[PDB]
Amino acid sequence: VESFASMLRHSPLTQMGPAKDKLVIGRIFHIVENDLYIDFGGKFHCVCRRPEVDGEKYQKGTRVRLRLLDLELTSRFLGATTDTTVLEANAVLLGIQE
Amino acid sequence: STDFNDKILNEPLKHSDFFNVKELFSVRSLFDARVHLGHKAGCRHRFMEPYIFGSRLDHDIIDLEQTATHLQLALNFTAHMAYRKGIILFISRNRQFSYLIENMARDCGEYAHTRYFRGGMLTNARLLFGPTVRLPDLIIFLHTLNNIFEPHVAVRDAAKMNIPTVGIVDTNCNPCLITYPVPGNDDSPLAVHLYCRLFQTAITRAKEKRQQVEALYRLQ
Amino acid sequence: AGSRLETVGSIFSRTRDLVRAGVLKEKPLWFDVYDAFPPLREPVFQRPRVRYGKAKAPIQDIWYHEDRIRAKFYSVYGSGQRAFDLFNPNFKSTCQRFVEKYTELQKLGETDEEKLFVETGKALLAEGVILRR
Amino acid sequence: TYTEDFIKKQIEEFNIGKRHLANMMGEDPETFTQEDIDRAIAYLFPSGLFEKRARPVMKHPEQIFPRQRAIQWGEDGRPFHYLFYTGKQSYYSLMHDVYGMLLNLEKHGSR
Amino acid sequence: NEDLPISMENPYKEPLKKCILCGKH
Amino acid sequence: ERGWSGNSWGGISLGPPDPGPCGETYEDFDTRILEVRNVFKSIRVLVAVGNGKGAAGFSIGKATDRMDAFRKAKNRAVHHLHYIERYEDHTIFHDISLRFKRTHIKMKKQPKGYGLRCHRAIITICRLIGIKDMYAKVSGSINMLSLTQGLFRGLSRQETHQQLADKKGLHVVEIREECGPLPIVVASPRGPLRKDPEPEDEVPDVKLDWEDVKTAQGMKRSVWSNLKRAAT
Amino acid sequence: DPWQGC
Ligand code: FES
Ligand SMILES: [Mg+2]
Ligand SMILES: [Mg+2]
Repeated sequence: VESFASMLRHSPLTQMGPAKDKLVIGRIFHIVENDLYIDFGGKFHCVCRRPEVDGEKYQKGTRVRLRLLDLELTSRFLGATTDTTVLEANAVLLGIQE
Repeated sequence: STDFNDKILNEPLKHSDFFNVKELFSVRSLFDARVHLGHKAGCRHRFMEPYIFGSRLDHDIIDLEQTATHLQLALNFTAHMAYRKGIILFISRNRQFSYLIENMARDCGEYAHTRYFRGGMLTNARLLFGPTVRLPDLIIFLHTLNNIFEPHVAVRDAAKMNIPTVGIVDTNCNPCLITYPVPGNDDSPLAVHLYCRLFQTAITRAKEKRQQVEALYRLQ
Repeated sequence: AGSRLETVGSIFSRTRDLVRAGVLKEKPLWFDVYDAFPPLREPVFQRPRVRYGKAKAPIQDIWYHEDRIRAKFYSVYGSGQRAFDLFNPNFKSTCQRFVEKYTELQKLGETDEEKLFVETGKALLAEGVILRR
Repeated sequence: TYTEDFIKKQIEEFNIGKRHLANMMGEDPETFTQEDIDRAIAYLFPSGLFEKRARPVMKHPEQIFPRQRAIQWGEDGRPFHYLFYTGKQSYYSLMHDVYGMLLNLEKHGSR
Repeated sequence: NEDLPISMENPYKEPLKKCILCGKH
Repeated sequence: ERGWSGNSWGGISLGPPDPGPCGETYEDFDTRILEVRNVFKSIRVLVAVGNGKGAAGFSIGKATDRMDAFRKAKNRAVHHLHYIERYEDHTIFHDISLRFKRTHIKMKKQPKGYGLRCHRAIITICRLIGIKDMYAKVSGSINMLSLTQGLFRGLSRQETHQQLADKKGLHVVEIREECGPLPIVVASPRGPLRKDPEPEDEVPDVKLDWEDVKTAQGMKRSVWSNLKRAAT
Repeated sequence: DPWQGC
């Protein structure tokens, strides 16, 4: 039987290391006008804008290339004991995955 | 009625896992559903620290070995309450999962409340529903926090009304007043779908088991 | 009805005490189930506290040996132009292949960080992966 | 307040009165209708009061008494509708249906 | 069990950048 | 019958609580007025209820009319009942020293027949709870609401002998002078027994109260202590 | 609002 420690050790997300400036493959799962919600295997999805070039190709189920900046966007504000989370990841949409 | 009680309502309480909820999930399944992913170290709640395996690059990881035991207890309790024909109410203010939770509650023949929670629904149910209304016997929180990252008022209200609660508690949640907390990821759709699947399956199996037991008892 | 003091004891203790005291005529439907299969912790209200002074959370940072290797890789060859596919549970990055080869040589050879690094790079080029410093 | 027994007695009284009115007017009780009731009551109890409600009227008791008090749970106490505890089961059920249809369509003068 | 995490300083930390004149008189 | 004084509302019985909307009857519960105050007009009442078998509560009621305030306070009190643990159903399990806001309460467990030698409000609450033998001293600000809150908090946070036995995994053995050297085991752990004895603390680091020691040594000289009083 | 109606 494989223990949770082994699973965490051999997990691709763990293998990735720091998330800054890492190329990942995400999948579009929801669209709102020109807004694409993309899941790349992390805890949160990332919300990107439909590119002005070949924008029709970006449809639900589409595979896209992303450059991660932060897995979860949080920040501590003045007079707060806990971070405020926007419940979203930060990523840059590069293009379609051929 | 003594024989009825002793053979139907008391017999299931003598077995460790009467409804076989241990086979509904494994640590591998919870890992695949990303149940171990928590929030940043900055959003951590103190009372959730004993459930946290560690912080991987400032991201909290939930200990799935503990999630397994807590989920086993919660599922066993939910199955036993569904066996006794108790009213089960799911609650969640995450709008991304409202439709799924209402569909699941409709499917398992239980109740859902995914909308705005009006003050006094539980502590003043008698005025808002009627003098003879029956309150839930168990409340399951798939999300314990409201849209302001403050605890759902139903947690404290159900504690006041002496109603047991099951609850999916993320690393930023407060598990003190949830009777059966289950540490786990409450954001990713895979995890929430897994939780809904497990609870629906447990309730359905418990109800079928109750009907089977009653039929057998009537026959013999 | 029972006691509405949610901050005194738990629902189990309150219900049990009221039942013994004769206030409640009958046990609620959930009481027997709770008694037979109790939770790991009794659900008692506790007020969260802010830590001060030298008190620190006992949550450790998750680190592994190979992380060190990974760091050097990400600092020398940079992030691989290949994209991560985190959906595949058995995905192998270029960095992961480098780490595996490094550990293999280390277990079949001596322990010199720079020598292992250069030999591993030479090998990975031998299998035929591009590695632009 | 009108108990259900009271309403039941009103229904049976109304049916007996319907057959009596059919007897008086010479019509066949089996096919005797509410419009016939209205016409017959207008003839037998003529009234020129301008207020339409003020005239004598013979309605089915459900039309008269407020019967919106429908029970939402059975004898065991379990509510019938899975959205009962929201307090607006009808409105939220309708919203749920509309949202489901919108999901399906996404997967695929008058006022 | 060998798969548990081990204690170490953060290896993913960039060593502090040296000013252009570091080591020069 | 009168209350603590001829013209005082405190101590007066209000009768049983009304049958609650829940459908329960509370004929075995008794109610006592602890305070009536004019709010500037309306009336604020602090009342306590109890069945004499460990279940007791208190509540505040505010209303323009005094009787409405009584009813509100009583009905709300019956739905916020504490359960108080009693040693042999006559006294508390151990000495309890507490401070609620600026009020201090020192309560001492006492043998049978000792009586309730306590603040009059404490006597009323103890009679409602069912405690028959206790000593109590109130210090600091004598504020009735703070007194009631602190009393109920301290009485609800007492550790029984069984709880101590389970915590320490050891027999709780009681020694009585009237019973000689006979050891009376009052509680045994439900789980296994530890085989290692408790550390024989040569001198415990306990926080002693100067008044108690002064009384023990005979240096207390109050003309007001140990005065003959009516049975309580 | 991506979840309009919930
Ligand atoms: S680091 Fe300051 S001169 Fe070198
Ligand atoms: Mg969350
Ligand atoms: Mg006088």
